[PDB]
Amino acid sequence: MYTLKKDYRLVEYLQAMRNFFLLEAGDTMYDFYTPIFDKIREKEPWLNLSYLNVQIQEAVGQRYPDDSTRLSVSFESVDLAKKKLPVHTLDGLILSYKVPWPVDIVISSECQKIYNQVFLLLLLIKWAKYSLDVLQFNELGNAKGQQIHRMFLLRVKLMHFVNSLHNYLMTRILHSTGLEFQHQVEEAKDLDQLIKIHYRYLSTIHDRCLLREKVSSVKEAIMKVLNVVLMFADRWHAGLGAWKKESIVKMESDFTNCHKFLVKVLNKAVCRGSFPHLESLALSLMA
Amino acid sequence: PREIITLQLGQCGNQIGFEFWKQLCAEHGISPEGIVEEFATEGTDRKDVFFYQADDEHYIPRAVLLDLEPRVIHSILNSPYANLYNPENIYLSEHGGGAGNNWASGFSQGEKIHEDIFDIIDREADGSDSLEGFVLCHSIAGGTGSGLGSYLLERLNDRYPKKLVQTYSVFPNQDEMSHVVVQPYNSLLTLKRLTQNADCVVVLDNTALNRIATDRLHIQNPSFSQINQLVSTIMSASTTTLRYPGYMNNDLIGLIASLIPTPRLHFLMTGYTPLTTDQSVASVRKTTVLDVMRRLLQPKNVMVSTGRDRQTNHCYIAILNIIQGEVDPTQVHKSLQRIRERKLANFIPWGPASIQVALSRKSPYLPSAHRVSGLMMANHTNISSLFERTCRQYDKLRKREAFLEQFRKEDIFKDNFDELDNSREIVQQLIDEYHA
Amino acid sequence: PREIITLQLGQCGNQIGFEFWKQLCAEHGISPEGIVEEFATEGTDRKDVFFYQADDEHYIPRAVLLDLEPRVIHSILNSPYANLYNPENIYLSEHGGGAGNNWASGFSQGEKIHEDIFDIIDREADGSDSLEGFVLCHSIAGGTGSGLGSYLLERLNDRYPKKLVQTYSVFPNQDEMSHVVVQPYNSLLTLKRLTQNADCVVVLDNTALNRIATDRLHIQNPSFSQINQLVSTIMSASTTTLRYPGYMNNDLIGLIASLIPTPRLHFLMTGYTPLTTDQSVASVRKTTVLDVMRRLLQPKNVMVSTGRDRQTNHCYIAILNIIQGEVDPTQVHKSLQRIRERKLANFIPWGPASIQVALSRKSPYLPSAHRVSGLMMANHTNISSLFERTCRQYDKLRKREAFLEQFRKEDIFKDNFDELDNSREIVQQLIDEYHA
Amino acid sequence: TPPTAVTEHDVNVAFQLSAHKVLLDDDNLLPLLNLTIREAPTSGWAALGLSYKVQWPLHILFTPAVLEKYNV
Repeated sequence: MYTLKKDYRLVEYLQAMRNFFLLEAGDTMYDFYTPIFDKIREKEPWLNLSYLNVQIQEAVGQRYPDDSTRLSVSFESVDLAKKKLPVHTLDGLILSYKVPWPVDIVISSECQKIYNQVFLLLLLIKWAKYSLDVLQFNELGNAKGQQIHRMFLLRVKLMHFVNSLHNYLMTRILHSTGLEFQHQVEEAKDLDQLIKIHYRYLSTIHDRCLLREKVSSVKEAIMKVLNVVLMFADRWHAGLGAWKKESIVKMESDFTNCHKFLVKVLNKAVCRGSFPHLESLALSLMA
Repeated sequence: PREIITLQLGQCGNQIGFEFWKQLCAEHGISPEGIVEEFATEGTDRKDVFFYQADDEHYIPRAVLLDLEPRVIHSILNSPYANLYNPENIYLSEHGGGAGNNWASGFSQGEKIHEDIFDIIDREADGSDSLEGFVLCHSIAGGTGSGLGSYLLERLNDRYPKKLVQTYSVFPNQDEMSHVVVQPYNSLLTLKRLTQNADCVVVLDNTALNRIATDRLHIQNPSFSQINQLVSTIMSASTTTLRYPGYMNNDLIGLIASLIPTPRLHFLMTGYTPLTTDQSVASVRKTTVLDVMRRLLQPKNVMVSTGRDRQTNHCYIAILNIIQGEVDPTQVHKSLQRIRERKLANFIPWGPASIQVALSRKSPYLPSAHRVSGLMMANHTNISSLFERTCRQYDKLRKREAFLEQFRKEDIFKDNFDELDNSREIVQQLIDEYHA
Repeated sequence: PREIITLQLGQCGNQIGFEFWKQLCAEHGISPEGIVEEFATEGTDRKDVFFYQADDEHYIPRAVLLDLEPRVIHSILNSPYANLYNPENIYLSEHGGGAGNNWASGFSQGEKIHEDIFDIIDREADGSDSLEGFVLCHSIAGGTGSGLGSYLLERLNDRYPKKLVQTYSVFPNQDEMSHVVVQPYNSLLTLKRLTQNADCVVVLDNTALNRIATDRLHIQNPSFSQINQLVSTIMSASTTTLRYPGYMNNDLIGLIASLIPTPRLHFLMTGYTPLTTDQSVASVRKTTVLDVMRRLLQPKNVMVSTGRDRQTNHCYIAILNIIQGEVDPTQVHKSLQRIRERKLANFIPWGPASIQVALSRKSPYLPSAHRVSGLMMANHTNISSLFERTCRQYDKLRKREAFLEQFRKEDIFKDNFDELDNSREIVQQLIDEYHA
Repeated sequence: TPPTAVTEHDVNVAFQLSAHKVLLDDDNLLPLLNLTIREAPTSGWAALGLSYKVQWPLHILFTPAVLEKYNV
């Protein structure tokens, strides 16, 4: 570890890829996202591999923190692999962080492949929370009526759930892992043990974020809320007419009906042990 | 990227923004004329979000300062912090103004200097190709900050429609009405522009300043030299997620989006506890985060004159609790655990509420990396008590035949007084209707 | 949790509660203006049960003090224990009152300051979401504590119906009737409110005070400066299960529930032996618990003027024997072994009796962790001798034409004198009927 | 209710907030335990328990048998 600290920059390579696609850095990955999300809002293709590979060039050079800008020039995390399907089922973008030797013995390709898919869901409520942010600044897209206040009765029931699902859930899974990873760095002595504490780190990152490489009820509670946000943003990219505001409160009554339906499923997943879903239910009862 | 242009305007708005820029150099580790410390880039990871981006590592402030009175700017150039300001962005030497004390003065002076007021402040707009917005650092007291500030809330609404507007405006003092008597007229004319021609405000009461200025500060003669100390810290406290590297709500359109329930309901209550220097000798024993937010919801640090017995029928909807610097984040979820047991915030019965807590590391400095700081951005529906206070002082003055013949000689031909009265009552009725 | 609001009221009720709060700082190891000792948390395991809970480790007293006479409060602020009291919870500086000496004064002043008397004392009620109750630390002597205290026993019965009411009320002196002559009138008017508008009382006789004040205390001229010494210790003695960590009857609704047989029978006899400082030199040889409760049932420490030959036809029903501090609990069941052999308490022939003994550790202090203390809370049916003493002094005064024309000019139109006489005889008849 | 498996975690965080508003003299003495509870007999009372786990070598004085003897 004398040689893995001064000759090589082993833990500095780790914290940079955690800043790349676990989003511990500043507005680097923010300023990547909002050009993409403004491109979505005008129905122009963001896939488009080439200009997307340069919007992520401009991401990793942002904020100049000197642990990722020098990795932007050499050993880049910029190379993104896309899969295009005419059926459009299991569509997938795959970003890879270039990792050097002998760090690549620790960081396997399957190691970053699952640090890939946690970014696929972390950017996705980053896609879902910031959709509810800019649309609130868009401010009543039309500009009998008078259905706007009753629309606002159940809009902020779902605007606040998604904002708090990425504020308090994330800040408990980022701090508890970042404090226990610093524990294992304080011990750190040899190569075979550094691999094991990194493999037990991802399985914690798993259990923190949701759980379950197989089917459970918490992904269904996720992807239902995702369809609530998708039907929300598609509704607000137009003017509000006479009967159009009646369809908002018709959808929003259903949207809180399934949101409450998936809260009562979440209590059963919490009394079956001790979990980070206990903290997600404590978030949802405070919601 | 995230560049904001501050619009410092008026007799009081220029002085509260003068020490706001003076506060920023002490925490960035920089000097207004040079760079003598290396703490600016290793300690602070982002500096070009309020300053202009560097040409010689000289972070120019993105500031404009216009006022009719030349007295506020003549107390600037002799101070050694004015060389950081530029004498070509706003004015050169010997800038003047009106005579002058009227709301109709600056309201009529906006369209006679219309060519020059939209020429040099737009040169800083195209410096960044993604502009954040505009903050009007203006005043409500007097006719200088209230007369000209109502004009720019209209013409910047359509020329820059996709930009955030939100102001840190200070409320005037309502103790006696001898030196000024035009206070109910110029305040309500700007308050109409703050709701429909402006998205959000940050209220700052004057009668609540001397409640705090004699609380722990221990002064006998209240001077104007203390009004810049409570104001400049909470301004830099509000951008700690924006200046220092944060993750969530790290933009000004991030924080304001999660607190506004609806338009014309945007008046945010502010709170800030730590202002005493002899607390420093006992913060060495690990003073925790579990005791700093129990006193935020307790009405002690508030800067809003409101009723004490009117909080039972009013309900909080959005409350922000910002911790800074050393947080000890293994117990920050423990501090939010104790919130539901007391229910110190009354919750709205129609919808959910939210207690949002966030953190960011402070400046690499000894009074900053040692003492816990708590910034509050509340939103409570008892804010109509100030609107009932201003309206009861407004209709009582119009029955005394005060400033109805002395005010309508210049550029006022019709009675626009009830145009401000009904729109103020629209705010006061929709607040109580908002909790069904 | 278990927060009690004390209602200190009257000329005598304010002075007996002033040293009651002054007694609490010497045993909690705290100062009224600071925290200089660390004995407050390691030695004492519970402090926020009578004090308000801390904001800066400053345990505010949950106390209110109203009186018509400003003389009792002007002897407070010069003492160094008044900075612990707050000048915003009750009154600010220069508080006053009536002229004033009448029972009908404070009875009529309750509904003219009705808005202010139910405004600032209710701010301490919602501090804890589970309120214990109210103790009226008032007086019967004079017209100040008896006139206004009868009003709050009615309006707090329905506005706060689910709260415990129980008072430590002091009885007036019946030696001569020269300085005061209105003593039979204002006492019986409050005594009716103490039985049907109040659940329990704790009687404290005045003629039994100077029986003890010349017993072991050795004074020649009886002053009012000795009335606070017997009273403030037994007040803090009654909450030793409640303040210090106990297990059974550790609440105020725990102790009073196990002693009251029925409503309108709640007058509890009090006893307290150790009051001498030269006993300290011989308690070093393990003075036991086997001798301290043999003298409690022996009528020597009693604070109730009762007949000596009237205890054969009267029967004890509930007797409390509280030991404090060093108990040596391997012989506390040995002390209760010797109770049945003497039968010093006459037992009721219709039902069972109970001798309840309890213990709690005292303050970490040298006069407290060395000397045994015994607090008695008896309930004997010879208490009608005081009610026969007050009633015989009541009907004798109405035949002398005393205060029938001087008392019915203000707010009294009908004869409510026999309304107090029959209800007092209802208490006196149901006591003797209670042992069938 | 009849007990379900989520009521273990719910009664736990309730004992957390209850011992926390009391102001124990040691904040870290509070989360040293959790609480445990049967399947669904009729009711949650008289079916609940406590797990206070123990550190280094004090556990030779407290075998996992006899903490059930304290918990019962």
